[PDB]
Amino acid sequence: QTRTYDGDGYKKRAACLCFRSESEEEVLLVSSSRHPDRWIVPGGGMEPEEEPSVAAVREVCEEAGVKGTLGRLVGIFENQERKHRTYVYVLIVTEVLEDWEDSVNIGRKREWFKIEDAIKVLQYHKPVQASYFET
Ligand SMILES: O=P(O)(O)O[C@@H]1[C@@H](OP(=O)(O)OP(=O)(O)O)[C@H](OP(=O)(O)O)[C@@H](OP(=O)(O)O)[C@H](O)[C@H]1OP(=O)(O)O
Ligand SMILES: [Cl-]
Ligand SMILES: [Cl-]
Ligand SMILES: [F-]
Ligand SMILES: [Mg+2]
Ligand SMILES: [Mg+2]
Ligand SMILES: [Mg+2]
Repeated sequence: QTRTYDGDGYKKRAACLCFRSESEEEVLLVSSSRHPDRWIVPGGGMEPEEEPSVAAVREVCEEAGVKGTLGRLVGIFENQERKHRTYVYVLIVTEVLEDWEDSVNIGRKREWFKIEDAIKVLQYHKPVQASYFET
């Protein structure tokens, strides 16, 4: 549970764009913990000495209950307002697990979205997460 930081003091995070298939047309979002009627891209803090790709896959399993085939690093995205820096990877989902950690613990929800709908629901409070899909 120990948070880690870059040398500028930004929190180190990792996340995946969890796609339903190699066509990358539908992505899995999860509910916000603060505001459960909102959607976010699953992700979270890198542990000490943890590789970003390992952190990304681990947080997706914890938060979204999925596993799959890790793909490319999309990019490294800074949130200046919230002082964090996130490595974002593609993950092609191959396993959808029931009763996952955040479902059991906080009633976290998950849902598939077409890319243009994911961008729409992320824009108001997670505009940097909406920018993950730009490329
Ligand atoms: O609970 P999570 O994992 O979904 O994500 C929370 C961040 O957790 P994050 O996803 O970065 O980490 P993890 O708990 O490892 O997933 C947390 O970050 P932190 O303050 O470091 O706890 C941040 O708190 P902030 O400090 O006010 O920015 C919250 O806003 C954010 O909540 P959300 O985006 O509404 O779901
Ligand atoms: Cl898809
Ligand atoms: Cl963000
Ligand atoms: F977490
Ligand atoms: Mg988490
Ligand atoms: Mg998180
Ligand atoms: Mg975490």
